[PDB]
Amino acid sequence: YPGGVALTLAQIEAASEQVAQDLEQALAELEALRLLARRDETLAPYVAQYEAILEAHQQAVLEFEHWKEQVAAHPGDYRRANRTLGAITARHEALLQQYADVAWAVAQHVNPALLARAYTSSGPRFFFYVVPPQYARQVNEQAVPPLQVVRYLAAQ
Amino acid sequence: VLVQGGLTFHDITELVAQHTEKKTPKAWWAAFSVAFLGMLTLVAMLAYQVWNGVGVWGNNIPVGWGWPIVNFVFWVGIGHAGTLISAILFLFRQRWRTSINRAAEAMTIFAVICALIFPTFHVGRVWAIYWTLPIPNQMEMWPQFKSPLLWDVFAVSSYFIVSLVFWYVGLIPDLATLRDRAALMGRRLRAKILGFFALGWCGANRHWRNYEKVYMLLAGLATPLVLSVHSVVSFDFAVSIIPGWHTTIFPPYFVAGAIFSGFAMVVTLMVIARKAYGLENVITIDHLEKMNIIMLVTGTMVGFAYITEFFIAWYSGVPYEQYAFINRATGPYAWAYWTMMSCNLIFPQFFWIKKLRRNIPFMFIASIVVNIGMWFERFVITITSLHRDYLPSSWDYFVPTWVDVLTLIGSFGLFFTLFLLFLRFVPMVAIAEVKGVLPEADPHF
Amino acid sequence: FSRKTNRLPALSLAGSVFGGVLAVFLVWYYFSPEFYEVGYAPPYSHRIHVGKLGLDCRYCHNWVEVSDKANIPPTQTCINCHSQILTDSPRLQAVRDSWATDRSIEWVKVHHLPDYAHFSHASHVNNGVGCETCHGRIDQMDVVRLVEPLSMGWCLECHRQPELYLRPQSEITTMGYQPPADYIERNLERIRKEGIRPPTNCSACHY
Amino acid sequence: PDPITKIVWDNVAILSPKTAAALGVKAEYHKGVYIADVIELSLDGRAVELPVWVLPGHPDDSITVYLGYGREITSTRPERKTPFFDLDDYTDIYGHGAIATGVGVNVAPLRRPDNTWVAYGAQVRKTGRTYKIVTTQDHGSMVGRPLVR
Amino acid sequence: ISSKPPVHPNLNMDFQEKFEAQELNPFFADRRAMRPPVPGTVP
Ligand code: HEC
Ligand code: HEC
Ligand code: HEC
Ligand code: HEC
Ligand code: HEC
Repeated sequence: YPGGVALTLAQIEAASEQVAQDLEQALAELEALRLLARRDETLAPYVAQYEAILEAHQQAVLEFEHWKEQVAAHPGDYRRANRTLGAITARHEALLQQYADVAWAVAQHVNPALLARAYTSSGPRFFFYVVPPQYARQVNEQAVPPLQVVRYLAAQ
Repeated sequence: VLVQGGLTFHDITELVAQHTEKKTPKAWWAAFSVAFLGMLTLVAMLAYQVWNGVGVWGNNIPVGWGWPIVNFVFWVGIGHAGTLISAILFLFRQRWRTSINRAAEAMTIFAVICALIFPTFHVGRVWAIYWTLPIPNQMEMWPQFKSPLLWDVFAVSSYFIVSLVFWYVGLIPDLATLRDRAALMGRRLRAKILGFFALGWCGANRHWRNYEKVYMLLAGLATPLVLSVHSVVSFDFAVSIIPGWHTTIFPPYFVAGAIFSGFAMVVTLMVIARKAYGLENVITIDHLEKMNIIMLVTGTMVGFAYITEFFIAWYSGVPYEQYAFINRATGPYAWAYWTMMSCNLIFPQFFWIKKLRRNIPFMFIASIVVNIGMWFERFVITITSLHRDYLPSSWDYFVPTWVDVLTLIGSFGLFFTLFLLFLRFVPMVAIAEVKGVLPEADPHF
Repeated sequence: FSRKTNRLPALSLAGSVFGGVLAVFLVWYYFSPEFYEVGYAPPYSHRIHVGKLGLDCRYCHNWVEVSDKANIPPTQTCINCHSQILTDSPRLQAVRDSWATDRSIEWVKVHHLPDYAHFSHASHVNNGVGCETCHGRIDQMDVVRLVEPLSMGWCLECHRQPELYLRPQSEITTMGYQPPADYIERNLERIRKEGIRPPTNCSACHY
Repeated sequence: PDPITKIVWDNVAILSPKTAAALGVKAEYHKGVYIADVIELSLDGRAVELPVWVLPGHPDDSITVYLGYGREITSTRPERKTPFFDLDDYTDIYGHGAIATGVGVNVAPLRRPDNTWVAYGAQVRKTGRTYKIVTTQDHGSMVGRPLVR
Repeated sequence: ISSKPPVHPNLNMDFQEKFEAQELNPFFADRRAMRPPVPGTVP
């Protein structure tokens, strides 16, 4: 338990700022999606399919303050920062991942192809004798956008 | 007056000494044979068990438990009787318990021994039960304190202790008396050296006052524990979602069951501890008379709950809890509940006739029958609503195996085996307070 | 009775106090009954294949980057080089015969945590954990000490306090690795980015 | 378990209560284990018996005797006795022999091979050896409960 | 240090009755769990 809680309090802040910058991006995309696919799809559940995440993402912001303030209030318990940080990044990467799964379907209808830039798209585990996932994570990371997914569809 | 005996302060010591003076009983040699044989049957089937597996008991999965934990509630519900007449009767200070008290925490502590074996053994993995304890173990693991099966452990691992330490402290003047006799008249000169449990006793002012407030303390500090021990062992049932359990009146109820079970055995011991090896002058029959009230209290308090059960089925029950008690009366266990409730209600409401039926031989034939319903009370309440609970798919009768019964029997075996063992060594009667309370110990003479 | 049992509370108290002292300063529960240097069928001597032959670990412990429960090599690996490098020793005639037969090499193992608590190297290695931490510094090890217990209470200290251990994944299999200064803050920036989120639960390995 | 009736480890004969109450057999249980009567059906002098179970679905004068379950098997492995102190018979399902022995009665040889699913002429004889028959469900027919709706 | 296989008291579930890959199999000619595949097979 190296040096207390105050060390981790810098990186937990560095996560919440990524969320705050994504309030802009998600709500910005929520404008753009209404602009891009006005009538090119069902859009009646499928637009709200993107909004339903948004009320959760904003709800976690007020929480991420409450999560964090319960840590910075008393820096004498190491077994809350690793957990609050493990919760944030999961509650963060989830919402990043949930935005994507709803956003890849956008291309799936506008384009007849959900693109080959969709995911790592590696394969099953027995397809490691040919393709270790190491290759794949350097494909996915260096090709796939987290939330530049629909702005990418402004190029289409 | 509450004891009928032409005694003085000395007359008890010569008599209880004669009950612990020399070692040559014959009925002992029969009891230690049949009882230890009962204990042999117990372990003959209890290690036969663990080398093989749980299912030799008659337990299906819906009714996972069967007779073992039923007997745990029995062999602890039977035991609260002994500790509470040590505690309660000092809280109300009825100055009446003295004739029987010291023989009772025995009747509790050995019940707790043959009780605690069941939670250690109706499990399938006995060896991995120390994990249940909150030791900082070989990893970063610890038990789950939302589990009444754990509360049971701390409770019984405290209730074996507090009832003991309150009994051991209860019997200090005995060891003083026996340590005092071992020199001048007794077994050997080397019984004195065995009686160091006196712990430098002299009966002094400086610490006898402390003994009183401690006996007060443990009275007002073991009763709040007794009302939590059996309540824990009821919480394990009623905390559940089962309709026949989730009814909230059960913890007071099972406690009253522990009353109506425990005194229903103490009388079985006192009758047979009154005929051959008896104390006519100290175990006054008027004592058993005023004893069966607090039984007959729970002869009706137990009965009122059956009404509530049988009522709430008609008042605002779930459509399952509606069925849960129709099962109890009408269904497979009609042999149990119709007769059980009637057994536990007829005989108490047939008990008070001739001024509480002071007659001694009726006590034995009744105190059994009052208790047999208790083993049904916990075989009914637990199991009769543990099958036929929220599915028809989980409908299965409970066929008890021939090994279920030899464990029940063996519980009587080890109980009598070890209850008799120390009882022949320690003195039966609480001789310290007997000659100190009702006789002329009062300074008004 | 006896006059000097004033000394008797001492042996009652002290010997009871020593009951605690002898209990807790004696435990060594997963440090005494773990570590051992077993006698193999042939002695591999990781010393030589690593310490003065300069092989990294992915050669013959293949499928540690991609699999779970990475494999001890087959006999075939020795036949890459010990078909025609030595051809002399009275130490591995089991090996040459084994390639010339079908009875595989009778390998004992270590670190055998039970098979009700599964494990995956690739889940760790790809996410930056090294063999120095867990399997010990093997580069000078004629036979395996298993210097770490590989029990839960130690298995879990990393999943609660990971950033004291994890490697940057650049040349992870380097036994002579001193980490840098400002190690920790250089690491947490990866858990913020890489998003590893170690497991604390029952679901991970015990199933 | 068969889907009709959660039956295991025995061939059976399923039929109506109206034939059962007109034949004289039952699926009585006083222990939640379904003790069962028998039939001793007899075709052309090739009779065998089997447990009768009852179902409220089947029609008059008809029984669906399932096949298999009467297939004698000859074991190479030992019966694997252990001391009476140890349980093996209840656990060692592969012990007393291989599996297919005595699990039920063989029924295929009885029929007539003309339209060789059906058959007539079973001079039923309600006889003894009324032994167990086991299920998982053990019951049925929820009392108007919210479980399928 | 403790050169023998160390004391593990509860051996109930260490060495499961089933056997994973690369584990002893006391049945076959070649004591081995893999039982390699016949030629011609295809994933
Ligand atoms: C590089 C960093 C690593 C190498 C090279 C190896 N390990 Fe691991 N390892 C660990 C355990 C608990 C086991 C036992 C597996 C089981 O019992 O199921 C293993 C296994 C191996 C083996 C083979 C031995 C076997 O078959 O059991 C090899 C060759 C091996 N490991 C090499 C534990 C850990 C661990 C801590 C988390 C780490 C980081 C690694 N192992 C990583 C490496
Ligand atoms: C082949 C040329 C090897 C090289 C290079 C390395 N290892 Fe090794 N390893 C090898 C074998 C055949 C064995 C079996 C052990 C025996 O009884 O001889 C091992 C053993 C290990 C182990 C212990 C596994 C076990 O037996 O339970 C570990 C953790 C291990 N090897 C790791 C390891 C690392 C990290 C290496 C490079 C740094 C390495 N090995 C080299 C084969 C070969
Ligand atoms: C080529 C890359 C090698 C592979 C693959 C393996 N080994 Fe090796 N081994 C190699 C050399 C060049 C040497 C000799 C170095 C020296 O110090 O003399 C060795 C040595 C051994 C020995 C020692 C032989 C003895 O002293 O009697 C053993 C037991 C040995 N090697 C075993 C071994 C095994 C079992 C291997 C596969 C699992 C293996 N080696 C791989 C070179 C190479
Ligand atoms: C560092 C010192 C570690 C030790 C020791 C152990 N683990 Fe680990 N583990 C570690 C990290 C950094 C991670 C997360 C990587 C990520 O990107 O998520 C993990 C993860 C696991 C998992 C993940 C779940 C899965 O994929 O199935 C498992 C099952 C796991 N670790 C198991 C495990 C066991 C059984 C260990 C000791 C016996 C163990 N880990 C030690 C880092 C470290
Ligand atoms: C790895 C990812 C684990 C996690 C998370 C947890 N456990 Fe653990 N446990 C693990 C191992 C590898 C071992 C073996 C230690 C040994 O004694 O050799 C254990 C041990 C246990 C045990 C003891 C088993 C024994 O044989 O003594 C228990 C009861 C246990 N673990 C429980 C447990 C629980 C309840 C956890 C979370 C809910 C848990 N473990 C986390 C691996 C891992």
